[PDB]
Amino acid sequence: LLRCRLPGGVITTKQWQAIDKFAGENTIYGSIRLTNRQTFQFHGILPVHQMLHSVGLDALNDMNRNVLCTSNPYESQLHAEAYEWAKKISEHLLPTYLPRKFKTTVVIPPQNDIDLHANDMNFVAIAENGKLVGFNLLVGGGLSIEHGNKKTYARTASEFGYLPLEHTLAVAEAVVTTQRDWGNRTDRKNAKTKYTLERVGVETFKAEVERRAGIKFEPIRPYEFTGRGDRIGWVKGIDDNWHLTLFIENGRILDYPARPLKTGLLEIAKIHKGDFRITANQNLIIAGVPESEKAKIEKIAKESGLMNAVTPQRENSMACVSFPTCPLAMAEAERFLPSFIDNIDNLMAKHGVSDEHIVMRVTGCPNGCGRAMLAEVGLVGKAPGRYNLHLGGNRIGTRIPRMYKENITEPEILASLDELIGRWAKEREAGEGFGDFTVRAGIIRPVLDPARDLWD
Ligand code: SRM
Ligand code: SF4
Ligand SMILES: [K+]
Repeated sequence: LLRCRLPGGVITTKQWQAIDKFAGENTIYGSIRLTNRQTFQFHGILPVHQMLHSVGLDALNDMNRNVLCTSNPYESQLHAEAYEWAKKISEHLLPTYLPRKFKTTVVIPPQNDIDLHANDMNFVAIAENGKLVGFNLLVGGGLSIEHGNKKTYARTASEFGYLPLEHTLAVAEAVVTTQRDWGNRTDRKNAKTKYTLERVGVETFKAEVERRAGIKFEPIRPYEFTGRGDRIGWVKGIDDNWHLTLFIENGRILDYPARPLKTGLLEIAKIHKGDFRITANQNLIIAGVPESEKAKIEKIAKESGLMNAVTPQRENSMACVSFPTCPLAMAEAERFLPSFIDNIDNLMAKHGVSDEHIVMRVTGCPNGCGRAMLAEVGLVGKAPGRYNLHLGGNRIGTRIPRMYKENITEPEILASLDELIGRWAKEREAGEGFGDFTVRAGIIRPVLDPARDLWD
């Protein structure tokens, strides 16, 4: 169980070659697993740190987790600055004992690929003339719950206000320390920032942060999100550069018969001029490809099976690791997803909505690593082959889905979705997402204030 610290998911080809060798020669599984926090994991290590240190990498007493940063912004020029900040915040937070783990992100609107609402502290980038001027601060998200425990809940992050770029580190430090001091001491299931906020009140927490940071928050600056998915395929970057995002099912990199994904990426790493970017959706970006090099890269990716076409549905689906390695797993997630989506693909076709997508996620237990508590349709593992079915989130990930059915099997889940997708296909307004539709049509009540109305 080794996971590397890699702010913003940026990894060089020199580092990639080193981790590729290790994975193949020194682990039981022989795979590289991309995580939804923009980093990677080895499974079944039979020296790991010596290998990491040799290529300038380190593995994380420390309660901090990998700092995320939007991987492929529409305004491509903004990535460099945003990434510099994610790296500075990461280094700033490097070892104070936090009550529970603390998660941070740097977001570039209109993309919410990093799923800000699942994190403790989020810096939403505000730019003026292609340059960052400051950040809107949102605090308090977290998705972990305990089955049947109405004292636990998934919570979205709350807006605090805007801060100029110069106050970033002082503000980051103030949020961390306030949480460290005010976090619950008796209980660990109630130590997370989301619980502290609900206990003391957002304004109380905000006031202490301003006091500690020595600033006063300005009113929030306008921002909107349009989606959370990756931009699969080729997109034009800045200058004569291009970015190729490869869809990797479950982020599982291994050589399969007829699809040598691992060898393919190694061959690309050997000729690639730039670096790679691991996304929050468990995919990989071959970044900074000069136009002249496009054909060489695509040839390898094509031959290796890395560019095999899948439906928009599959591109917007996700699952956590779960079995066989997770010791806390209740139901299959990663190993269940491929065939489950084969079934969903058929239902979408049956109803004439094959070009559409529903943000669908499977998490193996309520800890919520697969981020099902921010999905339009979320499945939460309860027992072998059984899940709680949640409905009602939205495409952008700003609403928690309420439990619709409890402890049901795949056939029961499919039967319910066949009916609902059928209704959505016929009764939806123009451009209306599935989650919003279930709420509008009265199929499920929305969750308007999680700490108080998540549980029926
Ligand atoms: C690999 C990954 C899932 C994936 O398929 O991508 C994952 C895998 C594990 N997570 Fe996580 N978590 C992953 C993202 C998250 C997320 C989502 C996110 O951060 O974007 C969450 C939900 C958001 C949240 O924290 O509220 C999440 C909430 C947890 C929790 C519940 C924490 C809590 O506040 O209660 C645990 C259990 C714990 O810490 O006690 C945990 C525990 C674990 C462990 C380490 C199990 C353990 O403690 O022994 C899992 C290892 C499985 C394995 O064999 O590899 N993981 N986990 C993600 C690794 C990210 C990373 O590089 O750090
Ligand atoms: S949600 Fe549960 S089963 Fe899935 S990786 Fe996290 S801890 Fe393991
Ligand atoms: K993926």
